[PDB]
Amino acid sequence: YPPPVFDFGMPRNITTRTGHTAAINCRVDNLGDKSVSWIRKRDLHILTAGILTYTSDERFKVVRTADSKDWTLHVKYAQPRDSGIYECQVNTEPKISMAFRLNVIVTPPDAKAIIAGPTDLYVKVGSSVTLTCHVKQPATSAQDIGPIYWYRGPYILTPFVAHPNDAAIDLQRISMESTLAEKLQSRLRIANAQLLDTGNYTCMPTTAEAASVVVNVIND
Amino acid sequence: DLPKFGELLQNVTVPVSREAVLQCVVDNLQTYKIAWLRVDTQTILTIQNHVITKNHRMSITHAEKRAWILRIRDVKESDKGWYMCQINTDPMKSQVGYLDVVVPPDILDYPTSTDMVIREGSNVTLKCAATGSPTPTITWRREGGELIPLPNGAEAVAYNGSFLTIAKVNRLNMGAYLCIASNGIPPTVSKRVMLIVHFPPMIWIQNQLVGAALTQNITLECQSEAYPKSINYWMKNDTIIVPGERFVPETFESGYKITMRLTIYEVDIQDFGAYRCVAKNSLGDTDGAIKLYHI
Ligand SMILES: *[C@@H]1O[C@H](CO[C@@H]2O[C@@H](C)[C@@H](O)[C@@H](O)[C@@H]2O)[C@@H](O[C@@H]2O[C@H](CO)[C@@H](O[C@@H]3O[C@H](CO)[C@@H](O)[C@H](O[C@H]4O[C@H](CO)[C@@H](O)[C@H](O)[C@@H]4O)[C@@H]3O)[C@H](O)[C@H]2NC(C)=O)[C@H](O)[C@H]1NC(C)=O
Ligand SMILES: *[C@@H]1O[C@H](CO[C@@H]2O[C@@H](C)[C@@H](O)[C@@H](O)[C@@H]2O)[C@@H](O[C@@H]2O[C@H](CO)[C@@H](O[C@@H]3O[C@H](CO)[C@@H](O)[C@H](O)[C@@H]3O)[C@H](O)[C@H]2NC(C)=O)[C@H](O)[C@H]1NC(C)=O
Ligand SMILES: *[C@@H]1O[C@H](CO[C@@H]2O[C@@H](C)[C@@H](O)[C@@H](O)[C@@H]2O)[C@@H](O[C@@H]2O[C@H](CO)[C@@H](O)[C@H](O)[C@H]2NC(C)=O)[C@H](O)[C@H]1NC(C)=O
Ligand SMILES: *[C@@H]1O[C@H](CO[C@@H]2O[C@@H](C)[C@@H](O)[C@@H](O)[C@@H]2O)[C@@H](O[C@@H]2O[C@H](CO)[C@@H](O)[C@H](O)[C@H]2NC(C)=O)[C@H](O)[C@H]1NC(C)=O
Ligand SMILES: *[C@@H]1O[C@H](CO[C@@H]2O[C@@H](C)[C@@H](O)[C@@H](O)[C@@H]2O)[C@@H](O[C@@H]2O[C@H](CO)[C@@H](O)[C@H](O)[C@H]2NC(C)=O)[C@H](O)[C@H]1NC(C)=O
Ligand SMILES: *[C@@H]1O[C@H](CO[C@@H]2O[C@@H](C)[C@@H](O)[C@@H](O)[C@@H]2O)[C@@H](O)[C@H](O)[C@H]1NC(C)=O
Repeated sequence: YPPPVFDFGMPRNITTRTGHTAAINCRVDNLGDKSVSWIRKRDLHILTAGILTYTSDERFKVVRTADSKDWTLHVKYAQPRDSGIYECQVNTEPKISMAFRLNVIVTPPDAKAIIAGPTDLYVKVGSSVTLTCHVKQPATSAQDIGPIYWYRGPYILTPFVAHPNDAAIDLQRISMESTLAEKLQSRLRIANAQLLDTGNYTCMPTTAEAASVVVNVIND
Repeated sequence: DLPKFGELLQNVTVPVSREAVLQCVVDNLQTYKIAWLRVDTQTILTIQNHVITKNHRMSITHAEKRAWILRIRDVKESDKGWYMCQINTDPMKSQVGYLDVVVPPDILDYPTSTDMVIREGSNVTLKCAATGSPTPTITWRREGGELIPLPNGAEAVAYNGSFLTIAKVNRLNMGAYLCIASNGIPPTVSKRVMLIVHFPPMIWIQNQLVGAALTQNITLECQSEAYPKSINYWMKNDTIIVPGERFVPETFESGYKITMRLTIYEVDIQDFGAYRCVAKNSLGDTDGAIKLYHI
């Protein structure tokens, strides 16, 4: 028989942005009938034993794959106080264990793109459409300003960025303007709307989470 | 109104190969869950009534409502250490207690000193290593209760320490020493260590002047100290003296002491003169004169 053994190639330094769900994946081969436990080394707080959750902090849960090879510890709404060493533990005797380090960073602050207006627009053929996107972020912006791109579905619209892109969309009717007037902003205009312009337009920043509007061009 | 610990995690002492029984008391547990675990290795032991460890020697029982009892059958010394009781409150609560596993002491052959052979006036160090739980204190004694030369220039009938260093060893220091290991857990064990002191011979003579008359039987006698044991013979006119039907030399040996006699039967006018008793061993020789004269 083969004793359970860890896959020591799994990432051992998880880094999560505060507010996001942190995930520490632990893979054990040849588990057999042995269980995997997640424990906090700092104070010995048992987090999960098998699929049973022991801790009462609602943000901690363990998930295993169907084949029980991959055990993952999820920390919802991670906060810096969660940074530390967590031990993946198999109940052999003696017990084996691997140690992962969670580092919950806080810089930069949460940034989220917003597109003023309803989420699903409906415009007639020949009409014009304008989508105004801006990044909601704390006061401190400083030198953390990056380009903002647009997409219709999976196809980027910003010219001279994706090279080569054989799926480039004709920009004769579509213009984009990115200005930084205190607040980082980007405006997309479609002139003379056409049925083929219908799609899921996405405002894709490089310093903030993306947002999207669905644009529907219709007849009449 | 969260769960509370009814009392400390009681310390438990247990001799090897018996059953350890740690007990954790929780009041108002409610829907919360109690968990045992070993602290040094951070090993989850049990949660509620389930045993997480595959260690067949551990079990958990919950007869009384407030007492969760962890049982370790056939304990080993490797089970000695801190154990923890944990409640999955928020924040989590935990208390710890110690499981002490006592082992009667034992003296290791190494590095415990074997027999020692030292020249008189030189250093020697007797070592002795023992294993136990608690760790045994080592005590040195001598057979018969003789004094042990202490490092601080003094002397005493016992010395505590794993190594006993003697500077300037004396023939009186020679004999059997005892390494005695004890730790409160019977039985106490001990190991004998021989300290052997070698030195050249010395001779003492009670009567360096003895007289007699013809036909008389007189006996001359010397005393020597020498170790290793010395060969002792008599001389006269610089000539050895063999048992010759009239002269009969003897030796009475006891340790490093020797009493040598020369019994002369039927004294003759030619016997009178200067005798010599001699003692010789590896480290040197010595002698002493006895004059036999006429009445
Ligand atoms: C319109 O288009 C945007 C852009 O996404 C596009 O995806 C590709 C197809 C390609 O075209 C890209 O160029 C383009 O960016 C769509 O936005 C995505 O929407 C999904 C929602 O289904 C998001 O998925 C979520 O991601 C979160 C990241 O933290 C994650 O937490 C979420 O997990 C939760 O929800 C899932 C179910 O969705 C659940 O399984 C989990 O357990 C958990 O609860 C979730 O995975 C993407 O992040 C969005 N991507 C971007 C870039 O914004 C948009 O959906 C699409 N259509 C509409 C109607 O808006
Ligand atoms: C519960 O038991 C632990 C462990 O003690 C061990 O088990 C007991 C059942 C007895 O058999 C003991 O003889 C045995 O050693 C106790 O912890 C021990 O406490 C003492 C005193 O606080 C510690 O001594 C200290 O040692 C440090 C380090 O040098 C010094 O700085 C201190 O000044 C002091 O001397 C001892 O280290 C510690 N043992 C361990 C393993 O850490 C504990 O007190 C006891 N609790 C009770 C009875 O309530
Ligand atoms: C994993 O991280 C440790 C600790 O480094 C910290 O954590 C990182 C994740 C990062 O986010 C920063 O907070 C720190 O760098 C690494 O161990 C360190 O290694 C450096 C040299 O590379 C050494 O100078 C430090 O003393 C180490 N610190 C400790 C606590 O040991 C480790 O190398 C990282 N491993 C991987 C695979 O990235
Ligand atoms: C040699 O040591 C023993 C052991 O006693 C020590 O006492 C502790 C303070 C600590 O030093 C531990 O290592 C030992 O337990 C001595 O025996 C003790 O004597 C005292 C009186 O002085 C008595 O109260 C204790 O009960 C004794 N210990 C035991 C276990 O019974 C002994 O006196 C020492 N002898 C020499 C010559 O140093
Ligand atoms: C002096 O010694 C002689 C010889 O006897 C010695 O002692 C014996 C025990 C034995 O060891 C012999 O080999 C020794 O030579 C003594 O003579 C003897 O005396 C006893 C008692 O008087 C007598 O019974 C024996 O027959 C004697 N034998 C001989 C051969 O003489 C003698 O008495 C001693 N002198 C004195 C004063 O004691
Ligand atoms: C013999 O030992 C001499 C010193 O005796 C010891 O010194 C102190 C530090 C303690 O060990 C104590 O037990 C004794 O008083 C040395 O000066 C000398 O060099 C040594 N010589 C030999 C040959 O061992």
